[PDB]
Amino acid sequence: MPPKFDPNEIKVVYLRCTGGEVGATSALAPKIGPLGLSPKKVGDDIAKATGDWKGLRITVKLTIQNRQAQIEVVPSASALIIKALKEPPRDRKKQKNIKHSGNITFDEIVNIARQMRHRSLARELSGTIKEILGTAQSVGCNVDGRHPHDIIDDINSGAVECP
Amino acid sequence: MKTILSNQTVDIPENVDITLKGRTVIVKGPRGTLRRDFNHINVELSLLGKKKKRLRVDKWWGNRKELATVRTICSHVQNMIKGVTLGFRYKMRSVYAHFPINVVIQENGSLVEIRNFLGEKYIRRVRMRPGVACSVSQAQKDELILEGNDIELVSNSAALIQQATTVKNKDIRKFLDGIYVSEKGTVQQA
Amino acid sequence: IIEPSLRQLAQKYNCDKMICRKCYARLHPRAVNCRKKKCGHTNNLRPKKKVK
Amino acid sequence: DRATWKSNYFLKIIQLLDDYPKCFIVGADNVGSKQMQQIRMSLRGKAVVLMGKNTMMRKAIRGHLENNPALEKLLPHIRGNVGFVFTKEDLTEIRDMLRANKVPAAARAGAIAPCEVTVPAQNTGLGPEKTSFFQALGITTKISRGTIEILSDVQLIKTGDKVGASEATLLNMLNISPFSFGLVIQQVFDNGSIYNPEVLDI
RNA sequence: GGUGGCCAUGGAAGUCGGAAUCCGCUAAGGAGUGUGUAACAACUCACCUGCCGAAUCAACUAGCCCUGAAAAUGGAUGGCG
Ligand SMILES: [Mg+2]
Ligand SMILES: [Zn+2]
Repeated sequence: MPPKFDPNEIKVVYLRCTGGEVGATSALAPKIGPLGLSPKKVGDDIAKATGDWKGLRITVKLTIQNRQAQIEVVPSASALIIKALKEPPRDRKKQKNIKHSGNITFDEIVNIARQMRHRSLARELSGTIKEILGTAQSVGCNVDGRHPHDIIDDINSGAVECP
Repeated sequence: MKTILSNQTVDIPENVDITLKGRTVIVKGPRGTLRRDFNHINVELSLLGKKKKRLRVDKWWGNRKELATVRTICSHVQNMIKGVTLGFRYKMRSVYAHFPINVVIQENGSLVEIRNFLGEKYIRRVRMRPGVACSVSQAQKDELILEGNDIELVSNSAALIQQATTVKNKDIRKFLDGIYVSEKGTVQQA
Repeated sequence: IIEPSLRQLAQKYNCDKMICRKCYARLHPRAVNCRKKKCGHTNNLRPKKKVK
Repeated sequence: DRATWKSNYFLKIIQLLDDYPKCFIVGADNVGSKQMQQIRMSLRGKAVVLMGKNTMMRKAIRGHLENNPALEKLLPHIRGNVGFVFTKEDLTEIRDMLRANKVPAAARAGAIAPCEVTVPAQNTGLGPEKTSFFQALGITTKISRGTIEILSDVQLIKTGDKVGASEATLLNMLNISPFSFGLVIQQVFDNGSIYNPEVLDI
């Protein structure tokens, strides 16, 4: 790239969200991926097969650019897995009761959730993330028979096992 | 409520010599001499500082609206010292879209001639106050420099040409044309 | 056409200004009261409309 | 806020003044809130950065504890954006050296300090002629094919002399990166000692 | 910063609007006062700092003067003032 349009091994990152099935209403990536040897249809329909098999509620999408290959990985976001930790999917078309249903209890699954938060939190050793991502709730609202209002205060697990 | 006393001291530097004729201060340093009466302001100007170090103004048994007059004399004097030690230098830049504003001075200053403002035929002439030396600058494209010692004489001459270049019957939000004061500075910086 | 810093100079003299809702007089941007005796130093102030 | 919380912060500074005898006075004139989120986690195993305000002139009230005399030499250094970094394991410089990361260049005009700045006689690489910054001062330059070169060399500005505006903007275009001792360190304290970053104390 | 947070996608990642809605770095940053931007950014404001050295700030309340306050033969605190 630097002086005169020299590619050299292309490995460039671009991120995207809002995954339906894929898209394809004469619309994909472009303004980034037309220039760069990527397509608008083939590299789009291949984004399906990897961002599929139960990915159909809004996702985050990193696509790694090799020469004309688009590596479509699904990097999990903090509140997208908690939407995926839901009572599993009613997808679209009836679901009609929109998105604030909310009782899924995620007891040790937030534990797994704050485990797979890769490098993002610059973290105290889970004594606080168990409350960071536990206070980012509008749907679930707690372990089987509680509220997240009273987990902020305590927490009696995981502190000395995560370091 | 009348306040019993308020005052303020001016720190006169070593270049200058201030000597007051009762209430009219006269200030002479390197560049020249300045003078300003204050026989409207009814204060006590003392020259307490020795060898020459303090112009101290009192007011005296005065109320709210005159105690304010204490510092405004104080500042009118430092501006006099800052004008006779360094000298004021107001810079103004010409701004336009299409028709280039065409400035040319005509005696030494004393006549700033402006052609082609907004394309207008009528050539605008602007006198300067006495002692103000207007001059077309260099090291910049569209830029005048107004120099001198009296802040009062220099900055109203600046306004005299800033107010001469005004548009009529237009949206001056769009037509941003004219010569505007861009930088109130000094001649020597020290 | 007109250089940026030069533009936002003249803007400083023609554009960023408060205006009396009472008597339409033009004031500087720090104004909380008006100048005029005719309106009565109103404080019903509002910015000058920025040209679109 | 700030009738009981103010009396709370007094208890957290008095604790780190007794518990940790090793004090590092850092200056953070330029910093970002995400920048410190990484410095605390790149030194989490070792150090504890404590940032305060004017109230850092409270070492008197820990010295008022009828106990500690030597805290009077910490008086003249609580001014101009000073915060402390107390650590337990710090043996010597060996940690203080590994903290100095990529931090100020940017060589503003009006500065003085570091040392005799040199520009080795190397090919610049800027565009064509672009010699107005060489010709205004005066250095023998030549146009080899395409880019500009300097076919001689001498020190531009020496120690203690001011750096003008034109000779500062040209050093930043050449990528030469002097004139800075910013977010690294100011003055160390270790058992009533007076360190001085004129080079022996590292 | 956790953060294209949630609703809303027509765009609201802090910001046409609303349910809200709290932690981490904490020094301090409101899941935001606004500028605006399709959205950002960029800027800014709360909040917190750096510099300075002691009084400052806000809401009310009343006295006097001003605004509100425009009519016709010239003009009337009785006049002068
Ligand atoms: Mg018209
Ligand atoms: Zn008005």
